[PDB]
Amino acid sequence: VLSPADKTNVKAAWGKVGAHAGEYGAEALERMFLSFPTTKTYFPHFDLSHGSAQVKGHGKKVADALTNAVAHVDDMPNALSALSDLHAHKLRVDPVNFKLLSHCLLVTLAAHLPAEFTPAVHASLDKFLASVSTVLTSKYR
Amino acid sequence: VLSPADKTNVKAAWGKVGAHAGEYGAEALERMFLSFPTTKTYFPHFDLSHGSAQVKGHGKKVADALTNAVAHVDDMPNALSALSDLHAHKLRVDPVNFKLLSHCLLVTLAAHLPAEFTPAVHASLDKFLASVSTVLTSKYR
Amino acid sequence: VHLTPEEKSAVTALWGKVNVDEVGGEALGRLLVVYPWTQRFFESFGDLSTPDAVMGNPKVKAHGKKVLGAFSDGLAHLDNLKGTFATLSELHCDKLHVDPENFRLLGNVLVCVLAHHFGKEFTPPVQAAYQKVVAGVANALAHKYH
Amino acid sequence: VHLTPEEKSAVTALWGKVNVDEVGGEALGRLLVVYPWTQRFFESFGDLSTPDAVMGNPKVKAHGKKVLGAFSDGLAHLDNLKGTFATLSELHCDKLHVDPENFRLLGNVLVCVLAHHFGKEFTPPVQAAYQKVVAGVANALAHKYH
Ligand code: HEM
Ligand code: HEM
Ligand code: HEM
Ligand code: HEM
Repeated sequence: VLSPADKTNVKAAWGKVGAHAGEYGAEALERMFLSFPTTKTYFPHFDLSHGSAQVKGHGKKVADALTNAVAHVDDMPNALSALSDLHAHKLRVDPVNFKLLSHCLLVTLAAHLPAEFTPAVHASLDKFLASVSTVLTSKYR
Repeated sequence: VLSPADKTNVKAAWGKVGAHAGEYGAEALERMFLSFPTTKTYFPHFDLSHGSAQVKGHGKKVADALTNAVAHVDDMPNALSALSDLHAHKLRVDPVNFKLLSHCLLVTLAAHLPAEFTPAVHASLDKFLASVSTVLTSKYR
Repeated sequence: VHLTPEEKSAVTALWGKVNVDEVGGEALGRLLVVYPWTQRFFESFGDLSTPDAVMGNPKVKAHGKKVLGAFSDGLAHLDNLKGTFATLSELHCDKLHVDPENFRLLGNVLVCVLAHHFGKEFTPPVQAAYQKVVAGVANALAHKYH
Repeated sequence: VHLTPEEKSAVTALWGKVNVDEVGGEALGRLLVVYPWTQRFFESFGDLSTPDAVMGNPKVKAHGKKVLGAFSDGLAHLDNLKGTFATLSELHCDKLHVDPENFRLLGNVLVCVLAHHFGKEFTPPVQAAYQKVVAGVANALAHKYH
């Protein structure tokens, strides 16, 4: 569960992302494909090459789902139910992969927000992502 | 998230343990210690040899908690609040371990309740153990 | 995989009583039912809408025995599950796009099926050797993923 | 571990620019803050109640320097991580009773500390190589557990 400071921390860290969310989503993705090649098994129909816009296109989508979750930090389950419906029933992504992407996102953020990526902010973001991941896999069975 | 079918199924299987819960709890512990020796890092103060009384005693502890979870299937969080407090603040067992124990409890059960351990009963208890696990690690951070 | 000979001897010994047909059928069936997202690789098997729809499906079954049958044979190469599985590795990666985590899932369903079936005989220690087996298999199969 | 040579060359190049005293304190401190349960091994370290109590705690900061000094040395032996960490594997098992999962947690927190520090410089491919490294270390550290 997100505490008031978790929320505050994620509203502010994400706030700074501002503009690059999509840019950042894309990189998180590239970081995941590369470090955790097993993750590529879900994106067989994609171009997984540096700068593919399939990846850029996908990145932005991810980042907007996160922006939305942030915006409804107080009602995440409802805010992303559509997205859980989808991952649960159509994509059927092994839950373990949510943890790998989340990590790549944390790596991406730390790489772009030197100044705001504090222990406190790091902790908050990690919990945030895990709750996002939890929401997303809630309808698997 | 336990469906009424799931709940019904766990009530079933568990009722049949009846008297042996303790016996089964201890066997589960014993299969975990041997199958996943890293789990032993948490019981350095237990004699872990076969037929140990500590293990034995601990088995029944766990068994009884599971029983209590079965009984309060619809309010686990409240039924197990004390226990989540305990695991999260004093014990602090790494969340990944909940999975090894659950699995061992699954094998134990499978091996003692052949007839009742149907694909659907199996699917159910698995979700059961998973929610018990989530409840115990819900207050970690 | 690091098996003791007592470990290896006990593996071998119960393996000898495996009816791979029904055990492979049971193992793959249970997977699809317990971890329903593993079903994503078998829509072409047909109706998987129920445990029975799934357990009783001839496709599940025959795939079960196929898999379990390839399982059986790395037991003959416990010393090189790696080279034993290299091609299957590439095929699951390169062609089937199977998430190797599914392999772990399988190993655990299996260990559960074996217990189910051997009751009393699938002892703390027999489970333990098998756990070592299904873990080496999962890794050998995941080996060539790139 | 099986690093390409451009991979081991990348690992090594960057590693040369890291300040171990403070990177060590930083990764250990961040571990205790993000995965607070890991604090179970350090009650004798004092106040760890707040991020600042943790991050600026001199025992936390002095312990961090040892781990990374130790990590830094296995870096010189990518080809023999296991032998490198064999005594430390035993120590951690046999005496400290540390769940090896703590090793993976630290690896990731480390990866994040590097990114944070190197920025643009910690590129996808540079991360992928470190991911390989930290996994190797976690495994070599867990090797002797029993
Ligand atoms: C917190 C993490 C995640 C978020 C926010 C997220 C969000 C999304 C969104 C917004 C879409 C597009 C849906 C649409 O078209 O409206 C999508 C699709 C997809 N996701 Fe996720 N996802 C996450 C985790 C994952 C993971 C871990 C994987 C696999 C490793 C994955 C695999 C997929 C795939 C294969 C698609 C289909 C996209 C396509 O074909 O273009 N997702 N996800
Ligand atoms: C189904 C999941 C679990 C349940 C229901 C459970 C239940 C319990 C119960 C009822 C107690 C006794 C507390 C008391 O004295 O009132 C306990 C203690 C303990 N548990 Fe858990 N537990 C679970 C998972 C785990 C796991 C996975 C581990 C570590 C591998 C673990 C390690 C411990 C330890 C070390 C103790 C304290 C032993 C002692 O001081 O004698 N538990 N647990
Ligand atoms: C874990 C140990 C496993 C082994 C030893 C194994 C073995 C095999 C073998 C020998 C084949 C046949 C190749 C051929 O047609 O020449 C096969 C096919 C296949 N396996 Fe695996 N398998 C394993 C796990 C899995 C899992 C867990 C899944 C997914 C849930 C999976 C999905 C598939 C698929 C989709 C095919 C293609 C079958 C067809 O339609 O011909 N495998 N497997
Ligand atoms: C990840 C790679 C790691 C390395 C290379 C490492 C290295 C070391 C070294 C060199 C020592 C001192 C040895 C001695 O006193 O003889 C030590 C002690 C210790 N380590 Fe590790 N360590 C690692 C990870 C961890 C983790 C993840 C934890 C748990 C969070 C941990 C917990 C401890 C504890 C509790 C001590 C004893 C400290 C004291 O109270 O004196 N270590 N470690």
